[PDB]
Amino acid sequence: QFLRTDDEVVLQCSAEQLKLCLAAEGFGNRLCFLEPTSNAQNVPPDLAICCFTLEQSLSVRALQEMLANGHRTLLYGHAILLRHAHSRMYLSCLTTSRSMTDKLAFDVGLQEDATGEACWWTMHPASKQRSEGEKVRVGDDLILVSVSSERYLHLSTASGELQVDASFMQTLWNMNPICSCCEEGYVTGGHVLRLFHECLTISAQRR
Amino acid sequence: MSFYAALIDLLGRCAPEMHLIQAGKGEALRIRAILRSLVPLDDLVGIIS
Amino acid sequence: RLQESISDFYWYYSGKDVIEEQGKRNFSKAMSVAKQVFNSLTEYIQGPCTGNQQSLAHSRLWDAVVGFLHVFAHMMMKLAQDSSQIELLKELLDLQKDMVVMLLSLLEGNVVNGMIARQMVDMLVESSSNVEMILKFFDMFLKLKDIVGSEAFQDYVTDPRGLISKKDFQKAMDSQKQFTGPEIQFLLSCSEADENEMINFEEFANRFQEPARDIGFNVAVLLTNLSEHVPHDPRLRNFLEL
Amino acid sequence: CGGERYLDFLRFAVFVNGESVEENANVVVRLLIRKPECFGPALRGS
Amino acid sequence: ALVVVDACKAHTKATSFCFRVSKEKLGMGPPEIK
Repeated sequence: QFLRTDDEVVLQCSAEQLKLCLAAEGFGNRLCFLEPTSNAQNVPPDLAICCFTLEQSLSVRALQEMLANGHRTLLYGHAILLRHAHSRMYLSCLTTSRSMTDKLAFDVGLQEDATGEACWWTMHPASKQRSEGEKVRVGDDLILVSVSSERYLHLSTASGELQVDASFMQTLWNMNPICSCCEEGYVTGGHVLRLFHECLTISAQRR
Repeated sequence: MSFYAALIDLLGRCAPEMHLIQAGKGEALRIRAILRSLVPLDDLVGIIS
Repeated sequence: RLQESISDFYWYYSGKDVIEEQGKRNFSKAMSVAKQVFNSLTEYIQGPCTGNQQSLAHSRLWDAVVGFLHVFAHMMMKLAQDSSQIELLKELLDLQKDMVVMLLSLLEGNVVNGMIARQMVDMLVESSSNVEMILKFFDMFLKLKDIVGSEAFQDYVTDPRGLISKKDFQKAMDSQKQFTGPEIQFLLSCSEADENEMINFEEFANRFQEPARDIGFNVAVLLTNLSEHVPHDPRLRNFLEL
Repeated sequence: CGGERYLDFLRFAVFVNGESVEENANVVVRLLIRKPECFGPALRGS
Repeated sequence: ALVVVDACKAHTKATSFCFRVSKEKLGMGPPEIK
């Protein structure tokens, strides 16, 4: 009924309203792109590169000594390092920008090393519904701010099509958990396995 | 042309002092990071010329 | 709002070695109000008013004592490094007395296997890392006063004033091998050098025996009262042997 | 001309005797980037 | 899908497989399959 450290989670935005998310390529095209999952009945959405786990949730005063020199459930006003599941590297803000408008906004990417000057994200509530210090209920509208560049990660619209950016403009998001503490040696969704019985292959036109 | 001129000088004198850059205090070189990001350097050359 | 306030004050002083004067007095003001709010919390509960007993239990007290238990296992293991922090440590421990004496009265008068006692134990297993540190701290300074009275230390004192050198005391506690590996050098930093020839185990055995007495008393009253109320539980059996 | 009767006052708020104070210089630049309309319409996209 | 098919046009009605143990007329999950 809450969020939880070491949970595979997935970002979701909604803006011509649809259901969008954040997948990353990894090992080439480190700039993050966006994908829609509003149309599951006729087409599968490739969500297997869209899952993020949670590693650290600690207060915005606690990490300064960490930059100087296991289940902690998370609250608002904390700071979060979240990593990519498949490509194994961490999400981060960046320095350059491909905005091509001088719109004073960086663009997110991915980073290998966790030397956390810039790969930390802080949490914020939406309105006067909830407030600072309360816990994070499942399925909530959040606002994510970088610690370093102090921008909001927002959905860009006016530049033709739509993609993510990092500017001063509020944008709600979501958590929508897809996994938890699994059991010993069972099967769950999203995994990869074999199909013995001497197996079930496909060929090296290969249909 | 006096409003934008008197906007910059407070952004000028809110830049941190140089002896707080020899010490790498994370605010004093991230305040400079945001303040360098807002107005580019080449646009400053166009005004002074 | 007090808990994450003063824990934010701990992270600011996590780095440097000593605490100066103005930082000390601002921390004494910080808990003398927290002693009052605990004393006023337990008087809503002191008479067995079950209308308040199962109302605090559904509130947010449980993460409140968890954050308080996090600073308690780190302050006393940092304030035990200097002889001019002791009067603050003399008034930090009795605050910790005055929060478990609330925590006694929350579970009083209940049934043998109740739900309040069942949610009494999950903080102890959620904060299982840093309930050990206070439990170790009541072991190092209670095992010491039995070691320092034994006949083994008379095979190491040579000075007429009993000033055992630090190079000799390290092999001394290594000989009587009841201790562990890394703990015996933490005990070195708790003494005072005075040109390194002195540790003066007269005062060092009983400097901490006095103020840690009654706080060390009622933690035995907890782990008894949780045991003979909720028996056959594995996690509580993983506590009292420490 | 409304800003020139505001930003002159902020100029005396983060600067004394030729030295820049630091406890006030940090807190003023958090505010005026949380609301970008404090910058003019040339700073959003001219 | 009775062969493999393009992922850009694989409908739910086109392909929807389902694991059972036989064929009778028919939060975190419960731990069934091993």
